[PDB]
Amino acid sequence: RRSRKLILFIVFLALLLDNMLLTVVVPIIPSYLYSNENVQVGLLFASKATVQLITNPFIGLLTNRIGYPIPIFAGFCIMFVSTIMFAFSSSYAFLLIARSLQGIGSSCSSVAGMGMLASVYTDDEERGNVMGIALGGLAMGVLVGPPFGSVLYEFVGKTAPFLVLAALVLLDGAIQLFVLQPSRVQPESQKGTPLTTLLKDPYILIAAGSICFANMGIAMLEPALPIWWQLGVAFLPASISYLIGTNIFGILAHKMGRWLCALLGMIIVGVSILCIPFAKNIYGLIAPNFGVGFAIGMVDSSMMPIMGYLVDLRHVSVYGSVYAIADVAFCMGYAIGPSAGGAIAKAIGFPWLMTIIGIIDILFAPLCFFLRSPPAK
Ligand SMILES: COc1cc2c(cc1OC)[C@@H]1CC(=O)[C@@H](CC(C)C)CN1CC2
Repeated sequence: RRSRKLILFIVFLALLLDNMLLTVVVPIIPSYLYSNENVQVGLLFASKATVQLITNPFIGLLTNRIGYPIPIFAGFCIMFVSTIMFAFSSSYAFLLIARSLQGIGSSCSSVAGMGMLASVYTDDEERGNVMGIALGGLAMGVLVGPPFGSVLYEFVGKTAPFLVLAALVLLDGAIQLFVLQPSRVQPESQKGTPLTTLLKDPYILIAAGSICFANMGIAMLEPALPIWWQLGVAFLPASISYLIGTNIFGILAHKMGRWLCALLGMIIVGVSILCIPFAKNIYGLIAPNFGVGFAIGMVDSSMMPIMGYLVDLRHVSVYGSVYAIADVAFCMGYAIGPSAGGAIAKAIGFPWLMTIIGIIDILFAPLCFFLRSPPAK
């Protein structure tokens, strides 16, 4: 009733449905907008990520205090509510409210799920493979969001995508209730490491910063696009590379040494974003997006297991707070990317900002090298 494969499949389907509900509202954004960079789409991107950043550490403490399954089930009882709220959203305020709920549900699911994955798969290699599979599920969600949403919303109606996603969610929630059975509390054995200590560390800082700055590029590029069939096939070149990269490096990273794969993933992000401006909409902006996605997938699949590795090598073997920190770093892009990046743009323009990002990415790339051999304690 607790085989590792089942929990891995849980986290897979969790991140898949979460990101599908995330990106399925894209064909529904203009239908609430019209009724450079955008401000309203910026707020739609912001609110959820900001609430996720607000709620990640508190979830990382809740899991250590009552267990993982109850957080995961709270996530899957929230997402089912946010989906219905979406399905019954007319104005802008209700849209933002539903997005923030969805954000709390996401934060919950992602943090507690990565924590359970690191807690079950105790060994390394297998944990690398497992994190790769989970991020591949996330990628599959990002891929299957836009086209599914577009086709349904354009075929039968605008409520149907949200309601079908609600049904899929409910099925996922039932599966999870069968596999995990959170009907009883279960606190972890050891007292978790104080978050202040985990944050004072250099190495977790370096890994989290690498994730954050490898995500910031594609986080600032998207909410400022020529859009808002160019809407459904908008985010295909990014996700079709994210998946192919993560579900290949998750299994072939430890053999090379993550430190090398992380450095290469940051370099590739940099060289892709730097070349973004040399493009047009249909012909140009595709291939650089593919490079960006492949590289950020490499970086994510290389840096997600390291977090648990660092904690096992230098702290008490608990996985909640550290993966909450990793998720905070990953999602900080979409909170300070649209608004602050939008202001930087409207001051200087996007053909300049992307270069700046590329510079900071190429500078932060060799800083991963200090993830070669962290001295234990
Ligand atoms: C509708 O809201 C949003 C829309 C989308 C996203 C973010 C938003 O909100 C958080 C994700 C975030 C990711 O994970 C990116 C993965 C890349 C690297 C392949 C891709 N974009 C796609 C669009």
